[PDB]
Amino acid sequence: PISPIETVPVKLKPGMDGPKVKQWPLTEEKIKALVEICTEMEKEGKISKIGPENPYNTPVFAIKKKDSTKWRKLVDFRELNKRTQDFWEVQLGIPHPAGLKKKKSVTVLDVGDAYFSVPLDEDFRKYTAFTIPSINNETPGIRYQYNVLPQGWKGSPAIFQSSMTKILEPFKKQNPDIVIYQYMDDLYVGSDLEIGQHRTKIEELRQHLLRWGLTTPDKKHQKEPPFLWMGYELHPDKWTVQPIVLPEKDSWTVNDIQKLVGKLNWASQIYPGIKVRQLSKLLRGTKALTEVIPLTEEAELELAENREILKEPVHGVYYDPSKDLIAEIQKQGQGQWTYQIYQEPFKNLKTGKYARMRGAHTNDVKQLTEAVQKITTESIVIWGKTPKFKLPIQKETWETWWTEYWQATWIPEWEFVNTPPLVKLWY
Amino acid sequence: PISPIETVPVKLKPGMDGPKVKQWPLTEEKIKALVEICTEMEKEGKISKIGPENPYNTPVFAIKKKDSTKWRKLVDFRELNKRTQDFWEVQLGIPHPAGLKKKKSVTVLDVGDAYFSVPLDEDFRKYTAFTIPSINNETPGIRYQYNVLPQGWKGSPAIFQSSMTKILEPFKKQNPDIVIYQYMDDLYVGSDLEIGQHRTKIEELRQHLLRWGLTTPDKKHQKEPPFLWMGYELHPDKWTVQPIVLPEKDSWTVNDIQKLVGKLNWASQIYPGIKVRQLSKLLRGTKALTEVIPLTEEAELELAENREILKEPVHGVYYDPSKDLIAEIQKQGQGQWTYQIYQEPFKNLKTGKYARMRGAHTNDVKQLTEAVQKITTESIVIWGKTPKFKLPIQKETWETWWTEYWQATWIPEWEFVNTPPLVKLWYQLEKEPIVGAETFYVDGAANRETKLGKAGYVTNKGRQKVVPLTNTTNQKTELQAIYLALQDSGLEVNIVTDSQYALGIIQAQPDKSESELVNQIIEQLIKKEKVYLAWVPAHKGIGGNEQVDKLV
Ligand SMILES: N#Cc1ccc(NC(=S)NC(=N)Cc2c(Cl)cccc2Cl)cc1
Ligand SMILES: [Mg+2]
Repeated sequence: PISPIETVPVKLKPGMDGPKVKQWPLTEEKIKALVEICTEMEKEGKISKIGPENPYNTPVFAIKKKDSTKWRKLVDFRELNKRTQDFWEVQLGIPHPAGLKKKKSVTVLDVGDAYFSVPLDEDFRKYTAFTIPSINNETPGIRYQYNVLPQGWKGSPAIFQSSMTKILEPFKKQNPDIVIYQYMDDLYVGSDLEIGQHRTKIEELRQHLLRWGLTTPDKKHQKEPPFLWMGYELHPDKWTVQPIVLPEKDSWTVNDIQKLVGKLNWASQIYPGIKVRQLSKLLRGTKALTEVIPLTEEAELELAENREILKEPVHGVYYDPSKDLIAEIQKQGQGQWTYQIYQEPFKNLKTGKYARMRGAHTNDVKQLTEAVQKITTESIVIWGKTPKFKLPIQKETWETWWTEYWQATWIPEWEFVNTPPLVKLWY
Repeated sequence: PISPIETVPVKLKPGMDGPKVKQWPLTEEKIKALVEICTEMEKEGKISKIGPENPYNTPVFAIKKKDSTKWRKLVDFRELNKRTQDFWEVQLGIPHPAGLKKKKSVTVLDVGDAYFSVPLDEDFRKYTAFTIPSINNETPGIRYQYNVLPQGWKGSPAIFQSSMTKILEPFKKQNPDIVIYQYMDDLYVGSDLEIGQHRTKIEELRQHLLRWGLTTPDKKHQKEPPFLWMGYELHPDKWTVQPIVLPEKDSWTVNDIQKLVGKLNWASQIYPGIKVRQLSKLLRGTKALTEVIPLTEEAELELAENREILKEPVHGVYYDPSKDLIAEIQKQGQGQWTYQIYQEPFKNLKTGKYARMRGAHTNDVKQLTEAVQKITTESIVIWGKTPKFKLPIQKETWETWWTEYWQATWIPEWEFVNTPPLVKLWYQLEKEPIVGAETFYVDGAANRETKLGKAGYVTNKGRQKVVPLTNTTNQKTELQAIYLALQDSGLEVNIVTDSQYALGIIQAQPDKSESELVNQIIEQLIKKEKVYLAWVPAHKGIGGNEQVDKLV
């Protein structure tokens, strides 16, 4: 702002060169947006213009955080990160409270705004270079380099750490039990209070950061409810299991049994303790598909005990901070999108699901984009780190739309997969 | 001469120091031929002499391949460029014309030897040191250093165009109506002010430019609509491709079939319906730069139709920012889909094709999307917005597939067009088993080595069969069976396969395939009334699948 700070030297990994990722092409809506936002930042000295000596380059999109109040810049520093924040995952690494996932409620407010004060280490700037495209490349992109810890970049936080924990102490006093996880751009306050009270703690907190320096646009509504007044409140209590619905309707046919013998014979990897031969012996004959069959010996029992190990979660499933978190989401049916967040095939960590409205924006590429931002937060909150998604979506379709319904300040990592086969009907 | 211009600071790649290559004391003829050139340079300020104390050296050459007036000195910077930091590659993005906007008066100024006036970091000049020799061990050599942008250096097309852009900025803010664009050595300036009213600004442009060392001759200059750029033909309102000639022979070799196929895509930018499947299905081989590749029957027919097309020349219209873009897809049948982008019906902005180069099985609906997609992505790049589609498909055909297709897609708004072929689900499988319909417990294993198999079935109705197969894979049989069952059964049938391959295939509902059998198992689906497929894992699932797995 107006009171210089001793910048914090920043070293890209030895042998690692700044990023040179190419700028995704934008709508002109998105440019005009960013084009304005930037000029702004530029006046504020927030960030400046560079030259051809800087060959580095990281992506920048534009989305809407509020509703449509007005656009917001979102630099996809996913790269500069791997080439930084990974080694700046320790050097100045922010810890993760493994209890936060338990508070009665977790409100989520950002602070990305704070970073915008601490000058960035002169030598490192060049790597945060980001470039506003032009429509049809009819002009040389406008080139900007940051002069303050930009936001998306996972090291603006770590540098700002010290400063936060300092602004956030005179509140940790008052309200002990409140947990505060700052992951990148946003703070995660979590408390076991009757809503209204917690909600207060938050506003009571926000008002804190606020009378100190930070500002939190967290003004969610404004004394007015017309059936849409959302302020990020999660509830890590219901983060739970088990909806693998084995049919029940007591009238099974050769066809009904058939499918069963399969889904059961499927989970033999995620569950090696399930037999089926005895129920498959029920099929042993070449009977019609719409004929009803009868419950056999161990089979009738086998449906019980094999519907029983189907209640006791797979053991051996422990988070491995070494490995990565993968999360494959799968189109289920209208509105519902089942998912899983494993680290090593068939050892699933969480297996929720999700849904959205038909009439109102009934869309896949929207649901998914939300089922991610949601699936993601389960993570940020649970294991304090965004996953990598095996997105059942055409690389280029997603490539085009996500930015839209995308609310978040972060971009996870993702990839696109050919076809889930015998998995949409199971979990 | 040189400029007052601020000099972009350059640094050589980490640690690496300056080049120290030597000149092979060449034709003492050319020698004094450089000595005169160099001297006209040091005077123009372009370079300078320096005490041999700490410099390096780059090979210095003098030449004139030519059959003209003089000699040109050419410094080989290879081993310097191998030591210079990298720069911001900006020609990396090329503006596609189909998104350019009409423009009245367009001019281009020659800047080519302008970089010679743009200073060079006064601290990266030592590395441009070169040594022009003397008669023969006559002088240590006339020794100079570059003061501006060496004509070879890596960081030159960059630093120049940087510097340039900067210089023009103000002139571009006091003429916010006109527009300037550069291209290596070509600066083009296009505007609206009548060519006359245009000339002044270009002169003012020239006067602005000269106010910064950048000079600009008008003689043997350029204005030649058509403008040959990036392999285009640019007129102040229309646009098109380089003269596209399709060589003809009776003997083809990859080296030529490629230049043929590629050149055939480039034309697709504006030439309607151009195909390329059949033609490049050939170059679909091993690295033979001269393998004698004999055009097959389709290649011919296809190359033929590309002529019928390419023959008749075509034009390209521009984009009106104030008029929604439209785009239509036509299906050519062989996974070949052609499109064209319009704002106004009897002329184009740009056209295009899309073919499912992918794996082994696809779909006209699926493809229609990929195409719908391929297009969307292009618009965003060119015009900065997505187009309003008009596609050969019905809301009912679409919505069904996406609602029953495991992958998640999203097609912007789209208006239907009865223009056949009509994209439409050629069939659907039962979600539930048909009651009363004979069940075909099917299968067909094969010997991986013996390349010999069997494929038959066994019905509840007690009806069996086992046809023999020679020259077959296993998946080939797991599909023979199916086809086989479908074959001896009523307009209603329930099929049981142990083949997830066969299933994962059928379930995708391919309307066509690269297989001789999947295209047959398809036209039997097309004919049936009620078909429901079922999956029972091979071995374990030897339930009813038992009797079926034994015979074979
Ligand atoms: N001939 C020609 C010609 C055709 C179209 C346009 N229209 C536009 S919007 N382009 C420009 N602003 C500038 C421009 C480009 Cl992109 C490429 C070559 C030359 C020039 Cl001047 C400019 C020139
Ligand atoms: Mg079998």
